[PDB]
Amino acid sequence: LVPRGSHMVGLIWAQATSGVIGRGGDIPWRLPEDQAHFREITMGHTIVMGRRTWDSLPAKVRPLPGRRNVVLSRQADFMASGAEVVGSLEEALTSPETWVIGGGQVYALALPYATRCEVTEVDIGLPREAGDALAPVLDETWRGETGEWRFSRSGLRYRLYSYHRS
Ligand SMILES: NC(=O)c1ccc[n+]([C@@H]2O[C@H](COP(=O)([O-])OP(=O)(O)OC[C@H]3O[C@@H](n4cnc5c(N)ncnc54)[C@H](OP(=O)(O)O)[C@@H]3O)[C@@H](O)[C@H]2O)c1
Ligand SMILES: CCc1nc(N)nc(N)c1OCCCOc1ccccc1CCC(=O)O
Repeated sequence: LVPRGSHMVGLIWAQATSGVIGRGGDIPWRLPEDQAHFREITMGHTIVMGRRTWDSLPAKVRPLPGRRNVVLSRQADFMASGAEVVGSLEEALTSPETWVIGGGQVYALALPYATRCEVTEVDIGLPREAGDALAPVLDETWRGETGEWRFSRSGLRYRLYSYHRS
């Protein structure tokens, strides 16, 4: 689907229905169903994340296994064992296909370059609070399909969106 001379940038995230994606250095829900989805989309690929998202990764999956982990930071001395640290968005997006995997800051920055968004919406009414990381806002140029609600094993509802643009 992607010619090898191109540079497809895609964003992938999970959000509460309020747009909250992050809080207290973590994701404020647990959803193995979403974890599986995230892996299906990103496995084998270059993935790009902000330094705080690197910090947020559970120790057991830092770096995220089976993927080329790229961490954006302005700290030259940052230690991200098993990953590479780059100081600019430009050096981060050199692969023919890249998945930007968080967090709020990096989604916001990368969106203008992006032509795919893979979104999980969790049916949880978490009000927005000072300091929360939020999902980026998609304008009218985006289009795609909204999947049906499904219950997770725990009875938490979720659904998937698959957006793209030209
Ligand atoms: N629900 C989801 O899908 C999802 C996914 C991922 C993360 N999260 C959550 O989101 C939160 C983190 O998001 P966040 O917005 O706070 O932080 P972030 O985007 O992960 O990372 C921010 C950092 O990235 C670096 N950075 C940003 N722009 C840069 C640029 N142009 N060049 C170089 N470096 C740059 C800076 O690091 P330095 O400060 O080191 O310079 C900055 O502090 C956490 O709560 C996490 O759990 C949620
Ligand atoms: C699974 C959370 C998640 N879900 C979606 N749809 N997009 C993300 N960018 C995302 O965040 C990716 C970074 C945080 O990753 C995790 C956070 C908690 C548990 C497991 C994982 C990823 C597990 C893995 O991919 O090996």
